[PDB]
Amino acid sequence: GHMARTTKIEEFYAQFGKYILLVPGKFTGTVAAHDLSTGRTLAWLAGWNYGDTNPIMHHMAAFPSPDPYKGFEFIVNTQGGKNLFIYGIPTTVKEPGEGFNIYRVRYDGTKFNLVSNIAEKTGLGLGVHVTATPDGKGFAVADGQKDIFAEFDLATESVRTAFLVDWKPNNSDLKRAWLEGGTMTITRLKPTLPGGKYDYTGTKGCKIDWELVPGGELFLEEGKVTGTRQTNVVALDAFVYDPRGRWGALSARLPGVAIIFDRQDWEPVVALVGAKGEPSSLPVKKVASDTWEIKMDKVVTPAHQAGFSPDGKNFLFMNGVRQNNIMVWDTSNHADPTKWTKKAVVEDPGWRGSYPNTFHMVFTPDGRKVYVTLWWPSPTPNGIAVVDARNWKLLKSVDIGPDMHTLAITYDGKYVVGVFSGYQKTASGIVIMDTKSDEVVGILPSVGGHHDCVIVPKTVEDLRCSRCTTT
Amino acid sequence: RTTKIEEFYAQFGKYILLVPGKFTGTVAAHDLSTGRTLAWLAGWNYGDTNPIMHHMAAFPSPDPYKGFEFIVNTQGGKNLFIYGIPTTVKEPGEGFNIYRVRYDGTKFNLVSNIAEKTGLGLGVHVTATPDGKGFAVADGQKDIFAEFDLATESVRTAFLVDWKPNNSDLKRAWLEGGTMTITRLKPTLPGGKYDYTGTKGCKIDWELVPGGELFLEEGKVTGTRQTNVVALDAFVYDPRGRWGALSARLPGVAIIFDRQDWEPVVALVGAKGEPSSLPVKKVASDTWEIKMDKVVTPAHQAGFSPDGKNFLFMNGVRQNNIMVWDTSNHADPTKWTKKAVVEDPGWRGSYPNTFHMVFTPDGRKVYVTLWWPSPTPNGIAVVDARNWKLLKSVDIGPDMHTLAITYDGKYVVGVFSGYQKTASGIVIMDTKSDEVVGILPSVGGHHDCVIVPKTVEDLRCSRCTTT
Ligand SMILES: [Cu+2]
Ligand SMILES: [Cu+2]
Ligand SMILES: [Cu+2]
Ligand SMILES: [Cu+2]
Ligand SMILES: [Cu+2]
Ligand SMILES: [Cu+2]
Repeated sequence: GHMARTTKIEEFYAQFGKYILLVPGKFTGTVAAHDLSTGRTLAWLAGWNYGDTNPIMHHMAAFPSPDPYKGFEFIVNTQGGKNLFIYGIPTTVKEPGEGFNIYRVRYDGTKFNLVSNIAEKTGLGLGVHVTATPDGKGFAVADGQKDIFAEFDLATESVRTAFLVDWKPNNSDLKRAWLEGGTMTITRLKPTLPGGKYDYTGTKGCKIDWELVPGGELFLEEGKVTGTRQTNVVALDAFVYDPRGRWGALSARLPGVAIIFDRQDWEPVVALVGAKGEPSSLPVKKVASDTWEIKMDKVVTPAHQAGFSPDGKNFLFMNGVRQNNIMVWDTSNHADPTKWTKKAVVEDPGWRGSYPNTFHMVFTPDGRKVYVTLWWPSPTPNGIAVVDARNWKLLKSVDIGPDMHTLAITYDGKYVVGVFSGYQKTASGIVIMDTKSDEVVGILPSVGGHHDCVIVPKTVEDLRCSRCTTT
Repeated sequence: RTTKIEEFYAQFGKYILLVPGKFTGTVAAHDLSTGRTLAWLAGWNYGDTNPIMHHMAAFPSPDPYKGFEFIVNTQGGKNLFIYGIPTTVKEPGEGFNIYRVRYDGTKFNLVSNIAEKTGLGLGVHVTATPDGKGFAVADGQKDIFAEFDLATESVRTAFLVDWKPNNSDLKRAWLEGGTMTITRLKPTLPGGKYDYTGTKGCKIDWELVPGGELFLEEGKVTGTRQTNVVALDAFVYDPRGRWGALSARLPGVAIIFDRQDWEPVVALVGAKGEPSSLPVKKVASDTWEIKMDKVVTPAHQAGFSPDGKNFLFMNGVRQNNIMVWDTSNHADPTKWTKKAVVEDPGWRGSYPNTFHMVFTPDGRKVYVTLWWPSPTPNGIAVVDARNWKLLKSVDIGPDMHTLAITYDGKYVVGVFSGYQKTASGIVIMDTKSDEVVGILPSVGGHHDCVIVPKTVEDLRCSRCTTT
């Protein structure tokens, strides 16, 4: 009785409404847009076609468009160098392409158009998270090998600001370089080359020869990561935006700190400390016209993914490995981030091992729930946690597949759309979950190693639940 | 109401779709029972800087979900430049690789580069032999084909085909006929290797596009031997064994080879109104000739029905039809004779270009791609393969390519490919109603697709008997 009828897929797609999913491919080298209303891939682009020999397509953010089906724009970046070598692909390449490109891409209703390489224009080759600003007219990119971030103006493709962050360990032994504390220095960079250009193209500036992979923060302390400035790494990750404006939070994985910046004067203002049992924050002291310091007696655990709720009144930071939890601050005081204080921590008995790590997130538009990926190394199924974002309690956990990454949400709040990525070698897919029932409604095929995904927004209100406020 | 996808996938049964990505540079396997992509591989990761992943064939596996093997090839050179992508690359990678890939239940493994091992870089169709123990690759820029042994990764035979035009004027080089010479190649390098890697041997700088015979005649295809090309396409197999058919697009001929003694035995002539066949004359120990007083039309898609009793060749460009031969006499291909032609008022000229097909296992119907340049909708034709009549045409999307079938005969699975820049997808059609049941997303420019077979009987409706 199991094969009594032919079934058409139309009702499945019809439920989602008119939303376009954008995904980067990591080791596939592609970017693609999928129409969730029809199942068609609207367009794709392959970086190698354009002469990028190492197009590790990493992160992306899309800007609001009045009609995504007629056109939209996004930024997607790449890694480079020896990052080709760290996912177990048995390549014999000797000298990988330099990479670290930042591409502006426009969909025109038919195809993608590679508009510009902002890395080549600006001299900032930055390979980790890309976030749109809340107004949709700028974007930030961070890098965790170079420990640089910058905010860019979209219209002019210009650098608004760039900062370097450095670690000076108390204990010079690699094993203890973070555990026993140190000083974090934050320096506002100035361009050094003609045309206001920075000197950070390609692999230039890397302190370590490849990224700290998902769940691999501690690989550095273990001697598993080569580089010239191993004990000076903080592993910057993202600059996420307060949807109320003015503030952004820079995540630094190895110290487990989120540094709050004033975007209106480009200065750091306070450092939030992730670890459970540690203070809410540490002060930032100005030590020169362009230089600030944070002093830490210890680092309890690394942290990684970070985000504001849609109303900006909560900030989340995911502690990992030494602790696996969701740390929550009360950010309701928009006037003064030095008053932001820890208010809750989400924990679970099942999170007590090294893995799972609390990972990428997305909030419902109404702020009632937050969905959080649960990452594990092979072979444990990865999943999605459903958290009550008013009382800060775990509601449900669901298994999905290997190597779960990002979550997006349709802007009416009805469906979460996520990606899993096979460690660049095994099963991959797009997963869709109904937010009313918290049930998976289906998996779609995906040729991708995606560490990101976005739904193309129509308005700045949509950005509150896109790649702007959270990773 | 929410709707779950389970019932949509549950209707298919346990089949794995394998696809190359063309300009994406990938290959991937999708589980049609769950929607998951089981594995993928990106050729650029391995240092192939122009991985135009082109054609493929998979071998029978007792349990595809536990493991399977396939061959996928690539094109290179100026094939990068024919799809309107505004690349600034000046010197494309040479390409023309032939990769053996194994799925191990978890991942793909790049086992070998047979082009490097053998010295034969061949970039057009890949076909499995009927016994699943060998495969052929043809190339229409070099006009070489070879059949390979899978176990030993060795060349069983290789041939070069050349055209000597009667009229040396490019516009008349095929219309006014010529002599086709077939030469059995011998390796020329140490260790029994051929000297045809990368772009070496190309007569033209890219594979002719659909309708591209006209562009070649009009002087719009670059290359060093433009009037000596025949545009070999595929070596397709008689499912009964013994014979293979080598399609040559420009002369519109299918050359039948004896796979036992490796000699050409007869040349089938596509064009309506022309003879069923022409003789092949041996002129030296390694050389044969076919003489044509004229070429009435090019042809492209070629292949056998599952029982081996019909052979099809699709005329295009100057005629647009499906020519059918009675090949019921397995003993003597010189007796294969034209028996039917499928025509339609809507089939004239170059477009639609009917350049892929798949039969139902029972042989009752054949599904044929209907390809057009942008912006005309592309689709699928359904042909009655007993009475030889067109039944139906269904519009799908832009840039339609290959058609596979589930081996229970229930669903056709095809791919469309956006001209490497717009909409792409996997399309599934119910063979009872001849209706599309759905489209799945696909980051791919695929010009091939296969369903991984379990048995040699499955190969009769896979990338073996047709392309
Ligand atoms: Cu991150
Ligand atoms: Cu990543
Ligand atoms: Cu991720
Ligand atoms: Cu063909
Ligand atoms: Cu095709
Ligand atoms: Cu092709």
